[PDB]
Amino acid sequence: SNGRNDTIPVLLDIAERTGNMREFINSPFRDIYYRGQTALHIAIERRCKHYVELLVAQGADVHAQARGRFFQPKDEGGYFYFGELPLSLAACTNQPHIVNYLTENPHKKADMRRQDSRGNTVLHALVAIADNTRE
Amino acid sequence: SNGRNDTIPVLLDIAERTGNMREFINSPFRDIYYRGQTALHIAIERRCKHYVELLVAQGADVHAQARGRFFQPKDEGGYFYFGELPLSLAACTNQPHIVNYLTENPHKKADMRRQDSRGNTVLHALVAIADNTRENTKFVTKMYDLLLLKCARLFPDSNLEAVLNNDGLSPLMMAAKTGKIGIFQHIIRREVTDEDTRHLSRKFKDWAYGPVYSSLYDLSSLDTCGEEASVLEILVYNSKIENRHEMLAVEPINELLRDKWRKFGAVSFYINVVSYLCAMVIFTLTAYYQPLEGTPPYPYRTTVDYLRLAGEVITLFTGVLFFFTNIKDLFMKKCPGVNSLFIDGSFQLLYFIYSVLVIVSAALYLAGIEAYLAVMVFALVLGWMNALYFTRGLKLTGTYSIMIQKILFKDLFRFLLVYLLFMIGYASALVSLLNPDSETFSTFLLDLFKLTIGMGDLEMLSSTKYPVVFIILLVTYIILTFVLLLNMLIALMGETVGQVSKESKHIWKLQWATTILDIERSFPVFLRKAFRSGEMVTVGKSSDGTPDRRWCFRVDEVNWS
Amino acid sequence: QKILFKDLFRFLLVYLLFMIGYASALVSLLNPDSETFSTFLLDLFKLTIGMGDLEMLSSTKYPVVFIILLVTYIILTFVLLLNMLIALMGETVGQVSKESKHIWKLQWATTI
Ligand SMILES: CC(C)(O)c1cnc(N2C[C@@]3(CCC[C@](C)(Cn4cnc5ccc(C#N)cc54)C3)OC2=O)cn1
Repeated sequence: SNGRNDTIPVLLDIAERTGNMREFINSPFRDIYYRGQTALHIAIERRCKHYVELLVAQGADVHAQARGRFFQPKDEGGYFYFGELPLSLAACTNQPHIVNYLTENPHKKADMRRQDSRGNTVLHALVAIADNTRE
Repeated sequence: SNGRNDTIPVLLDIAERTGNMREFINSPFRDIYYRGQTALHIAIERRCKHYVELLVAQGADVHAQARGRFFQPKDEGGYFYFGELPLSLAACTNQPHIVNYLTENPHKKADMRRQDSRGNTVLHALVAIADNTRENTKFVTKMYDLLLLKCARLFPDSNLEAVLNNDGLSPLMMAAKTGKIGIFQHIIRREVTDEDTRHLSRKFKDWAYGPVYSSLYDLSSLDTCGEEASVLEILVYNSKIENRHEMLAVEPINELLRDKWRKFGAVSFYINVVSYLCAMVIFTLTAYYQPLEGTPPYPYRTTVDYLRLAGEVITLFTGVLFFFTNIKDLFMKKCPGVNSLFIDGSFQLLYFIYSVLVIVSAALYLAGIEAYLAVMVFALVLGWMNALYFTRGLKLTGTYSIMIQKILFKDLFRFLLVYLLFMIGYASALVSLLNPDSETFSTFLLDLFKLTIGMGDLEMLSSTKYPVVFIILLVTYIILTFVLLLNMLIALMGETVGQVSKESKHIWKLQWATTILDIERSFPVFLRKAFRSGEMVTVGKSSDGTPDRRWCFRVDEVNWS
Repeated sequence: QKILFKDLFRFLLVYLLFMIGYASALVSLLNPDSETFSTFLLDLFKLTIGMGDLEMLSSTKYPVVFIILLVTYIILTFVLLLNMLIALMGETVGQVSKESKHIWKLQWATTI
């Protein structure tokens, strides 16, 4: 709602207070359609730098691979292939600042060299989404 | 004078002082030319907001219908049709402020739902005046949205688009068959961001994930499966020919047609093609297997006679089915004219002639032994000609069919007319000179016809009364026939490709769409519901909290901005 | 290559449709062989080229109808020839002339 949800810090506080924050903050989806997607992917896609910061500072996995049927190339039954990785996701949605934060941060740094299941690195992904349209 | 006439207040004062203001303030014209027009119409047309206020504050009728011969559509002997109503008048002359005043005022409010004599609402009128010119479209679409939102907000229960005229159409349907792109696409693609009146949108945004926005269009009216006079059937059959190719390119109609093609269109068309070719192979086999010796009816005792009878009866069944399916189609659709025969109208003629020939030949086969054999030959010829109909399914073959039809019709008869003019002139020239029969004309025509092809023999030069003149005449014959051949060539090489090549794809698109819709209309009602395109999405809670549940149709896009 | 492939088979298919229709029309009218199809095919083919002899008009059961059918054969075969001319001669040069250089470039590169 208007770029801010007030229940996020409360839910995080509950997460450490119950003692199982790690299982909560990065909980992959189980359906074949959205398999592997974590809250970090949603935070990056919604274009909330502050939310991705507060989410990774609490221990979000920055290498979780969203490999569901939705996150597949258009040719193999999917609507968006962004490289199957949070860094590749922030790269493929034109989010330079979130990428800068993801590459250098005190808590956990996502290196550019990591490959997804297909082997595609960040640059293979950035090629994959490219069109011949100028924009 | 300069927007102010000082005699109006004193005239109104005289009107109430004489005790008969009511009969004066709204006095209709009596002539057939301006019948019904009141002073309120003049005040609105002259664009005097303060005058219309001062005129209605004293009791001007805001529902008086100006129905004279001048206020009629241009096609019915008139110069301006604005909806036959003061509110429709202020709407059709781009006067938003006067409309705002008329809709809400302390004295007397004119509701948007009132229909004129034709049944046209304010929105039917606003469609009627709309043109495809942009300077018209900016205010037509804008003020259509204005009036629709105002009617929704004032009256939440009713839908202003949902009231029909005396023709049964709705503003979208009326814009479909009149050829008003500017308001047609604006009606289809409209979306209302405000939650108060968002329910009357026709394009909703289902979900988004980065640069993949899947908005889904509403086809509650575009595709009714033969229940509510669908817009698509109107747009393909009864719309304006010159603009139809552009109306069929709107965002949710092209994809809808493609979906209906892949869902049940390809398989049904192809099985129809295969069945037609099989039936025609059977027809040819029956035609060849017929024995030429004997007067019908033949004694059917041999198994070969049984297969001959089976072929004959299946041919008659095919012919009667053709008659049944062609008469109904012509009965349902209007008789076409120029620029629409090349689309679809031509084939109802040809198949009609095929069925008629087969039936009359069966009638002669009943009695005439020698007679019936004449038009089996014509029947096979014409049927194998009509086999060209089904090329419209494939784009590459569909265009070439248009080539053949246009060459056979537009220029073939022109060239034949000029050619026959030369034949009659030169035949009367040559034959009248000879010194001796009536039948000599028939021989000479074929002789010259062979000479044009090159198989003519010039041995008749000896019998000519004047040998010198006939040599020159034959030379001019050959030269001018060559000139006419070059004329037909040159027309077909420049003027045809200039127009027909571009128009061929457009005509094939219309042919494909009308065949899709004919295949759909072939199915029964329950079967069509099974092959209903789109989802059954729930868009939102209604004014009472109930779900919408409107049969929408999703198309997804990729946007990087 | 494009003339041999894209349009030649289209013309052959339409022309085959026409030959089968008109041959089944003509031969079924004659009053008597199975081999008569082969003779009629070549004779009509020569007639289209112009070396066909029209001596079978005497043997026709109905002389009047066959004259009309032969006239239609000639006219619509001429129409088909005009149609092929016009198609390959407006629409092909619209596309292929531009496409020819592009295809040659790819051929040259792949041969290198
Ligand atoms: C072999 C068999 C029995 O399946 C068959 C049936 N009909 C014909 N045609 C096709 C046709 C041609 C002219 C347009 C028409 C009137 C449009 N039209 C009207 N209703 C339709 C239903 C489906 C299609 C398709 N595809 C077209 C339709 C149909 O006139 C005939 O005789 C030929 N063979």
